[PDB]
Amino acid sequence: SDRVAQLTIGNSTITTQEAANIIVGYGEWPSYCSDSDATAVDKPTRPDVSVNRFYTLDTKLWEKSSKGWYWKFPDVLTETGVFGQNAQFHYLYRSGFCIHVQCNASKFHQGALLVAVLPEYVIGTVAGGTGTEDTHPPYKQTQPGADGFELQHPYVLDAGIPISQLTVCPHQWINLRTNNCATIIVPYINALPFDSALNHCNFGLLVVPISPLDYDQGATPVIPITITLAPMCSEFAGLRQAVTQ
Amino acid sequence: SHENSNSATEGSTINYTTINYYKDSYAATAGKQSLKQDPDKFANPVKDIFTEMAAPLK
Amino acid sequence: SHENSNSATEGSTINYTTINYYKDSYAATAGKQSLKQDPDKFANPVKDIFTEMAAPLK
Amino acid sequence: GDRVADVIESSIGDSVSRALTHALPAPTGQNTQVSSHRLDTGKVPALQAAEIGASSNASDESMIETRCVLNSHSTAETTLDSFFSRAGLVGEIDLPLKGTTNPNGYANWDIDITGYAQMRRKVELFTYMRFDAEFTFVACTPTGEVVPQLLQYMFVPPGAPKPDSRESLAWQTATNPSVFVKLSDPPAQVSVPFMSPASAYQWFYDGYPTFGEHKQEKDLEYGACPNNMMGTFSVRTVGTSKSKYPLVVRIYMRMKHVRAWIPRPMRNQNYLFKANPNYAGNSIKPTGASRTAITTL
Amino acid sequence: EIGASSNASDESMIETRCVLNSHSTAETTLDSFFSRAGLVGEIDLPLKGTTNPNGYANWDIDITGYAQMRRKVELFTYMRFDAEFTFVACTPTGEVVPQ
Amino acid sequence: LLQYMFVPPGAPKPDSRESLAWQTATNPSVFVKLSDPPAQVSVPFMSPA
Amino acid sequence: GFPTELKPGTNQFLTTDDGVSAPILPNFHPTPCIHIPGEVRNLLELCQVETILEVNNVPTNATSLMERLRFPVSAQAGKGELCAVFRADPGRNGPWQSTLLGQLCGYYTQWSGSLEVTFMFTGSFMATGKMLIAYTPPGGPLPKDRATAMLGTHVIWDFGLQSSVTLVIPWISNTHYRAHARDGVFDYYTTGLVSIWYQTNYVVPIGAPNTAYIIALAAAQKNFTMKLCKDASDILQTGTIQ
Amino acid sequence: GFPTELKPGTNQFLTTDDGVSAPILPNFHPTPCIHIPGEVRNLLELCQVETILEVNNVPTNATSLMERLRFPVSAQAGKGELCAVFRADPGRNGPWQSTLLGQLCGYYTQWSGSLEVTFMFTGSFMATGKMLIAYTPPGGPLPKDRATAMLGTHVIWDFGLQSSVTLVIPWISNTHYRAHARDGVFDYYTTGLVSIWYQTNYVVPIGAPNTAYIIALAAAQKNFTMKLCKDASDILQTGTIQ
Amino acid sequence: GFPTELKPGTNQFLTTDDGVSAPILPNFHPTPCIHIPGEVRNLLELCQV
Amino acid sequence: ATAMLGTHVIWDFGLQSSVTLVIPWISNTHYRAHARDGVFDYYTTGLV
Ligand SMILES: Cc1cccc(-c2ccc(OCCCCCN3CCN(c4ccncc4)C3=O)cc2)c1
Ligand SMILES: Cc1cccc(-c2ccc(OCCCCCN3CCN(c4ccncc4)C3=O)cc2)c1
Ligand code: NA
Ligand code: NA
Ligand code: NA
Ligand code: NA
Ligand code: NA
Ligand code: NA
Repeated sequence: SDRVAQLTIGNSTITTQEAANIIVGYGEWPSYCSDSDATAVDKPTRPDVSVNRFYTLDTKLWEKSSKGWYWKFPDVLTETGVFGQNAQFHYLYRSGFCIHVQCNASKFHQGALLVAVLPEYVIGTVAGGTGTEDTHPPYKQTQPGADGFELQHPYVLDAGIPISQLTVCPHQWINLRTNNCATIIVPYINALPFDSALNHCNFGLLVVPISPLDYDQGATPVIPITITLAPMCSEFAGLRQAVTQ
Repeated sequence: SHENSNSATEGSTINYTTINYYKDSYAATAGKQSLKQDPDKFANPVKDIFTEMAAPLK
Repeated sequence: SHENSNSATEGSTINYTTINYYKDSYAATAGKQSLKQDPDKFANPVKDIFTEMAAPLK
Repeated sequence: GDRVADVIESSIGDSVSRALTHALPAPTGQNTQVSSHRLDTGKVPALQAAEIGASSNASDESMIETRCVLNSHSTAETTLDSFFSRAGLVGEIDLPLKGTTNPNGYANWDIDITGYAQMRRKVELFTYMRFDAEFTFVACTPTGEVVPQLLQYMFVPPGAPKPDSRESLAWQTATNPSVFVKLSDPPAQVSVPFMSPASAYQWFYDGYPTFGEHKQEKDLEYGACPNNMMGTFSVRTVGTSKSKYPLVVRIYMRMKHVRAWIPRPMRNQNYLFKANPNYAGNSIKPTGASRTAITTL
Repeated sequence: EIGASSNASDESMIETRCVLNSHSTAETTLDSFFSRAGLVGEIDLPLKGTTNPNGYANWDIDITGYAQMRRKVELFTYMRFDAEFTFVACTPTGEVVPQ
Repeated sequence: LLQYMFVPPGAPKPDSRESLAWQTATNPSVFVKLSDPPAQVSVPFMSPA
Repeated sequence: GFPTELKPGTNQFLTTDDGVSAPILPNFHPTPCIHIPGEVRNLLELCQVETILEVNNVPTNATSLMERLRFPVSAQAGKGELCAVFRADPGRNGPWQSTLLGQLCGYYTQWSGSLEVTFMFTGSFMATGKMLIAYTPPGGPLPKDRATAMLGTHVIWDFGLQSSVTLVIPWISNTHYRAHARDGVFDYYTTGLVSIWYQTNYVVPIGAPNTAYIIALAAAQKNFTMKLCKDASDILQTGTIQ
Repeated sequence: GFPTELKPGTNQFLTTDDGVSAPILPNFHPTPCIHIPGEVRNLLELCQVETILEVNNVPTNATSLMERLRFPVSAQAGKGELCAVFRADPGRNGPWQSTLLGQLCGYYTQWSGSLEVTFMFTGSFMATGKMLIAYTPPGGPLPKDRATAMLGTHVIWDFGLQSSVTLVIPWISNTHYRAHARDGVFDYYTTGLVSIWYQTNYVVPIGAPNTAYIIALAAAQKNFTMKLCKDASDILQTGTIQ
Repeated sequence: GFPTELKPGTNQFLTTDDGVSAPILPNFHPTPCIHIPGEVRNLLELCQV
Repeated sequence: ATAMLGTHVIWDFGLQSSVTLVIPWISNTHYRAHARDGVFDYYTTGLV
């Protein structure tokens, strides 16, 4: 009655029989931009059902030695479906998201994934090891697209900050003995009313195993983690030709 | 006073009590802020709230 | 205060709100001016005004 | 006009962001209420489900037998203004005589406060911040001596000409704001408004400032947001001839009327560069002290 | 040809949304633009010199010897105003002396 | 020119004239010249008792 | 006397401090102010007045400077050929520097608002034609062809009794204000591009010039405002002015 | 002029003085403030959010740092064996330094309030067990055995559908506030010890891991407050930051 | 600014001057004061013992 | 990834042994005749 759940938006429906409730980041639901907060004058386009639906973009395999991964929003979707097209044809974009991370196993497996959302997740580099070289992460690392990217040093989140404090951000845990999924709703977060979906990633989705996956020889060893997400209250403005970056 | 409203906190849910001698409000002192707090925004951002007495997973 | 009216803006269509400690008003601060504007004086100084919807040369 | 039902009943356009929580007044710590033994079934405060993502709701009263305590301890010192409105060093500018850096009697400093760890770590606790500020300029010789020297500080906003010398025409300062003051005088001090084109400054910007290909040579721009670049701070000794004394200008910032959004984990590795969160890969240290075993102090 | 600027607005050229513009027009008032002290005169009193080696000097009050200020006021043909004058003195090195 | 800094228990005590602690981002400090009048400040009752 | 205590700032001279200073001439009364036409109260009044935009900012020899004030159109081969292009950034180096709007813009760090450019055809009465004028919001590269430009905000101009047409460059930004854009990270504040194409063709009968010129006049819309007063990028003096 | 007299303090610069200073930009109006989610008003809001407590703060090589985030439990010999221990002092070097509470704590000289640590079991669904978690107020030395620990404040945790349990470390002090405790006379402000013991045993059937981990999350209760603002003990910079 | 004129006494430090000085810890609130026996209000109370 | 772009359901095994996929009526015509290879594929319903 808090374990069972159904999420329906657009022409897509998700079900789960082992949930752990739903998190609504910073305590507020996504909303369209008000006439007082707005600044751009053109009438926006709000595609509704064709873009605010569930997209299942990627699957990773959880292994006894996995370090963890991250994805950037809206980067992950910029090249998928009608959402992607709208994000490419328009300069300005804004939306919220419903993120549903899936991972099931058996009552004999164990492990815990921390699923969190970190706004303005700026990536850093190891600075040449000694810290004397002022290196910078390449485009493929800051905006990894749908395949996401694996954390090199999860302890400091590849950005010099403790993962132990990541719980100060909207999050849920996927503790196999308890639940098989995480659901996080996120409102638009920025210091501007709209922004480029291409040049700016509003937040990052982190999936990091804090308690290692484990099981005995003979139990299914392939434990996938799948990422499904749905834009919410999408708005676009500043129309012109399509641009990929 | 009859000054400009150019303070970084103009229109905040927490009102301030400050001092100033110039026509621009941002020159004013920091003053006293209002003591409101909303811990739940971060500590309990759940949709369907769960009681203390009951077991969290019903 | 009961001072002299020797300010360069004495009798202006835009009233000011200023501070002063001397008997001569021109010593006063610049203060705040009134926010009135008359763009048409320069941008549209035409005798017989022409609408937006209509064609300017009837 | 509208007619088909799905349109009439749609929520497309709702600008009222529904909020699940509201702030309540809390001037003092919460009190403790008397409690007694409870030997109940069904009732279980101690048990939780951290997976949900929420912190424990269990209180003292439900875990042990408590007395009544009237807590009048104040929560005033933990407000944003209380924590941040304390002047701290954010910039140091040298004006030596015989030198390698600024041996010309003037200097330009890009207004960025991330070159000092104490202040930086504090503000980086939040993602977005909006505030006014009070800046204080402390000048003296390298020994801390005070000398009869007149200086000019000029704020050069983006787009305004940066002086290229002690005699530059830009020092006419007909529109930029400048401060003329002597080292013998007390520190110069002024109030600065919130100047970003954005509704808030942001210590972290996960993106690029422009469109196009983001090749190796342009990666220096990842994380650069113009909205945080307020301009240049220019200083010069006021004369057409070189000053007789070597000078140092320390810049202190005291934020006021502060608002912050989105708390983040706090920096735990030494800072290396102003522009990024790069850390020394070969010296990743634990966040704190360590011990030999988990069963010993 | 009429001599007037276009009356066409955003609303009539494209489909616009509603925007509540609270951006202030305060900083573009005459006083806001001009009430900023700027250099308008420099006077030398050297010891051994060609100009004023006698310990005194006369300066005709004309502010047109400095480009920044001059260009600003020359935007208008007629101007009426009061003014605040500040005199900053020091040696050529910027040193302060008991004089 | 001198700098006086109040270092409460638990705050880093400067170990030199150039210590980073002098950034005084949170501790209260007073910068003043010997030429100026004596520095003066008010201190509250600070004990945990 | 009364107990006071000097705070920092004491003795400093802030050029923008709006203070009170002693009057040198007590009881002096200024000459009364008669009525003078054309009083301006706010610089924004001037920004709404159209001035000539030097779209054709290529000629540089003194004898050809006047040519910058107008660009041409002439009979083509009907392939939707490109006529001219320019950035819409008003406070950026380029065409806009010839306009009063651009100059006044230089005294402010940030601006916000819609812009407008009115094009006046000065060809013969017998010349006709249709042009496509487009505005490409940020992110869109210089349109390679008319088909691409056509995807943005645009106007299709038809020559006739009404000599001019107005292209509105609507405010489409991510931020409430834009700082002056320039190559580098500040290109973040770029406004976009304006391109002019031949929709049909410049047609003319026997006996009329095969080439005519267009004059562009630009100004700001009524939602335009500026803030954060600064010194202009130019200082029009080399040595001392004598 | 008006008779005044300068008092001591004159000309001094107190970094925490809340005074009034002249505005550099007269009539400047800041960009309006739109709505942004997650506004925090008081640091105490953050102290109530649980973050991971590094009870297992022993591994130090980079490749094992993530192991500090969780400690283990496994089948024993049923002798009420000890599982782990740690001081409850939140502003002291040790496990608490990994928590946001501990870090924010470092910016204040004194604190007061009850604390809470929630333990989450991450073993398999088929694993069961009962643990005894105790809090030993000041004066009580590290409990030599479970029987001794049991005499203090404690909780007996039973594994089940509810993965976690909460140990409340109630405020039990002689003073209204505690300063940061450390070896020496300041141990006077120590909060106490927390020890974890096996009440029963970690039992598991055939086919399930004999070792599972527990993750500890700690935060403050609603009666928690801090005072006397100070600089944190760490300064995260070696040389100049370039 | 406002016309003032410094009088003698300016800058002096009188040890018994009961003046106002800037607070070093803004918004700091002292530990509450519990009841303690034997509070003395005036030295004359002691002279009668 | 391609299938995911259409109408779908994500089924999770549990106490509830079954799940229901609704194949909503999405046609151009009010009625469909029986579809078969050829011009009558015009009335095809789609793929699952
Ligand atoms: C009359 C005068 C003379 C000399 C200096 C000034 C002056 C100096 C600085 C002023 O700007 C203060 C800006 C404070 C915030 C700076 N920020 C905002 C965001 N930020 C940042 C840094 C690095 N990454 C991201 C953001 C910053 O470093 C205002 C006036 C004024
Ligand atoms: C007690 C004291 C000591 C020393 C100086 C002064 C003082 C100096 C100048 C004063 O005059 C200020 C005049 C400001 C406007 C000057 N104008 C007005 C018109 N104008 C101008 C220049 C070139 N072409 C046309 C007009 C100028 O240069 C008043 C008092 C007063
Ligand atoms: Na005066
Ligand atoms: Na004065
Ligand atoms: Na007198
Ligand atoms: Na001041
Ligand atoms: Na006296
Ligand atoms: Na004082």
